[PDB]
Amino acid sequence: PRRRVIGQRKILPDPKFGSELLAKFVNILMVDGKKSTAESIVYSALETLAQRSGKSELEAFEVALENVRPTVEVKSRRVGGSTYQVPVEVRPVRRNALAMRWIVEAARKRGDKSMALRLANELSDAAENKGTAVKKREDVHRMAEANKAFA
Amino acid sequence: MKKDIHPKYEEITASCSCGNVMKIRSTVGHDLNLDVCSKCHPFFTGKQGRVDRFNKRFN
Amino acid sequence: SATIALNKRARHEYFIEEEFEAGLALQGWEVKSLRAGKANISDSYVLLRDGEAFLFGANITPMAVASTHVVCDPTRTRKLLLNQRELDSLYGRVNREGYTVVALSLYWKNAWCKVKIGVAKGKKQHDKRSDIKEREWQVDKARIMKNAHR
Amino acid sequence: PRSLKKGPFIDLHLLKKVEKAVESGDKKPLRTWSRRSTIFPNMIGLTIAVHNGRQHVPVFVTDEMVGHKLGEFAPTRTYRGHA
Amino acid sequence: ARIAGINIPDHKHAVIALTSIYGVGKTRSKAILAAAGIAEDVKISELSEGQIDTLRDEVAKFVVEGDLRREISMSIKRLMDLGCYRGLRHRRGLPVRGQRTKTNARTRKGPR
RNA sequence: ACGACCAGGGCUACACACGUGCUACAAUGGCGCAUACAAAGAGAAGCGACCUCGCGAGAGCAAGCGGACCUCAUAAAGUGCGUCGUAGUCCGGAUUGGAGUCUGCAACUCGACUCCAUGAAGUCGGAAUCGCUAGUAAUCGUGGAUCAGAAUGCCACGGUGA
RNA sequence: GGGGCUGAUUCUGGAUUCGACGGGAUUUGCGAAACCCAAGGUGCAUGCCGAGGGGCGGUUGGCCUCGUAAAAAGCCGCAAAAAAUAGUCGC
Ligand SMILES: [Mg+2]
Ligand SMILES: [Mg+2]
Ligand SMILES: [Mg+2]
Ligand SMILES: [Mg+2]
Ligand SMILES: [Mg+2]
Ligand SMILES: [Mg+2]
Ligand SMILES: [Mg+2]
Ligand SMILES: [Mg+2]
Ligand SMILES: [Mg+2]
Ligand SMILES: [Mg+2]
Ligand SMILES: [Mg+2]
Ligand SMILES: [Mg+2]
Ligand SMILES: [Mg+2]
Ligand SMILES: [Mg+2]
Ligand SMILES: [Mg+2]
Ligand SMILES: [Mg+2]
Ligand SMILES: [Zn+2]
Repeated sequence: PRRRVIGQRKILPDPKFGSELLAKFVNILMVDGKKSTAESIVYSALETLAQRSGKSELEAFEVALENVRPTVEVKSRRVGGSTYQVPVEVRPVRRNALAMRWIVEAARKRGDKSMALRLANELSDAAENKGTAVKKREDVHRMAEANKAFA
Repeated sequence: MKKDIHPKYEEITASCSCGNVMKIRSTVGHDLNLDVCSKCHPFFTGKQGRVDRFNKRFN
Repeated sequence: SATIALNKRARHEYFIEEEFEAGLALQGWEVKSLRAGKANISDSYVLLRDGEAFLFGANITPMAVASTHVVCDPTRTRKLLLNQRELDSLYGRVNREGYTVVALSLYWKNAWCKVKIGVAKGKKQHDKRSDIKEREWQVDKARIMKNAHR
Repeated sequence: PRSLKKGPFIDLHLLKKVEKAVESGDKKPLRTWSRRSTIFPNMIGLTIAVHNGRQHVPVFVTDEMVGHKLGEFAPTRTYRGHA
Repeated sequence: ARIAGINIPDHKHAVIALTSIYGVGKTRSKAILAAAGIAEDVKISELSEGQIDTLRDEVAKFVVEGDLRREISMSIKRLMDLGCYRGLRHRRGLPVRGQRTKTNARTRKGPR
């Protein structure tokens, strides 16, 4: 803001693994303030991915979230007044903070008989750098390579 | 008739719910199960206030 | 052998919000005016009346092939028209405040004469500031090309 | 509607003249201002002229009208049509 | 399952598989098929043909698919007789359930 | 008589537009029935613990607290596993249909409220885009107000909660 | 004054302004002016004599009513100027 810059409150973990990432992940996986069966959807995706790609959760989930990370990414500041979409850096907080959101923007598009059933495949996709979150990453890196000269 | 351009025309059965069954010549092959026959045609056979309900429903 | 007419001196004057593409009904002796390119859409604003829209004031001039004698009038309350599901709601839009709806262009598409329709706002107006944002954008981008490059 | 165990509501002296109408069976159109009741079972086919604000509207009762009221028969919504 | 011939997507429960059948739905059919012997949560799966057809008179003792459409057709015909408030609002083009028509009546009045 | 009284009607009008908002377009889920869990107030020309007829709206005659005592009243979203299991559909509930209850001199205009049947658009919305920095926003009720009767409103309180 | 050219981008050819408007056709329902009979309902009844009407007047020569003779109706003129937002602006 302007007057008092604030630092965030600290992190309280989630039950099964105690993970400070996944506790903040159940909140983006939370709609209407309900953690209850939202974390059942989380552990449903954690049942499916940590059996369809091998290793135990607390490391094996991180492969796709490593791969969908940005290096440089765009925003607008009116460097002209047109849509000169300015590319810019990113703090490592915001790296993961929008990297998880690029998973949930793909979670809002899948089509099984249950949304807990829906998320069986996106992290095993983006581990191999396929899917739709890597299409989002490819879009933002395409725009990054496009507007590179604007510095 | 001409010998060529007219379809196969045989007699099939036709039963109805009026007791009057008839089997005549048509084009399909299976029993044309009838709806209503000409005697059970409701011409002289079908068409041949609630004050009391007001006292019925309460008083 | 006439091209598309216009009444361009309205668009940077009023507010245009939502647009509709009418038809007409030409009333007896005065069509080749449009065929030749003689027109006057000066201050043509559709007074909604009787559920039956009219153009008034517009001086479509008589021709000279049709003898100028038993011709109709230059100005006439000419009965405009337009489809019911497009007409039958705009009364609630237009019948509130100092609004009229104007004519825009007596063009012709589909080999057929037309008139455009768009809801307007007012004239009792400091009509400055979006004629000011143009010179507070052009000069601003020149100034910031100067700043970013230079 | 009303709860059905009541026994519906008409005027006292106009019920007396309904009983006069069953007693008579006469065929006179009387100027009448009652609207807050039902077309009863035992008031079959006698004509009067009911209030509708300013004019007076004739109504003919029907023995198929023992569920409704006698207040829809007077439109006081001033409606000639739209335009 | 099968009542009055009008066939249906078969693998539902009968109590809501007869909802194309105009006349039986989410509460009444729970007793209607229970009179036959199948409850309101079981589908057509492993249900025998006789256990299907023990209902062709139990529904026929009530209002059936070909019955209710004609019932409300003839009932709106009878109620359209006189010319009351429900003799002009059912014909001018308005709702009759008694609501504000100066805004939001377009279910009866017309898709805007 | 620009005064005052009386019976009804109308402010709720209708092809419109302008707002303020609520259940929707579904699978965290409406669906199954008991279940893991509280605050806040309000009540005697009223609130109401009963039993039973009431599985339907209500109740007949009636037992208690002027209220840390009798109440409104057991929270729903939390959980056992399964159905319509991606369908304009068992979504989603509106226009209707008869059937019943209430309070009320009198529920048609002009009331909620109920039985059962019914199923129109709607499939995350172009532009004007508005609100919010932690118990905040979203989301679930519970009670007071005027009031015979009734609030998707306004008034407050409680769970989860980025 | 005679003579030529121009009379809808069809110019020997066939309008689709999908464009609410005037006239016609089809689908539709219950009132008698869209239609008809006296049985299903029912009493002091119909009409010709004669007579009368909203601070005030008129019309179908007639709409409510009346029995040896007189009191009450739907719409029109005198009048609520029944312009509601008024045309594009300032005074
Ligand atoms: Mg049904
Ligand atoms: Mg049901
Ligand atoms: Mg009064
Ligand atoms: Mg009001
Ligand atoms: Mg407000
Ligand atoms: Mg109370
Ligand atoms: Mg009981
Ligand atoms: Mg539950
Ligand atoms: Mg399930
Ligand atoms: Mg539903
Ligand atoms: Mg029902
Ligand atoms: Mg729909
Ligand atoms: Mg959908
Ligand atoms: Mg602040
Ligand atoms: Mg009151
Ligand atoms: Mg109250
Ligand atoms: Zn027959």
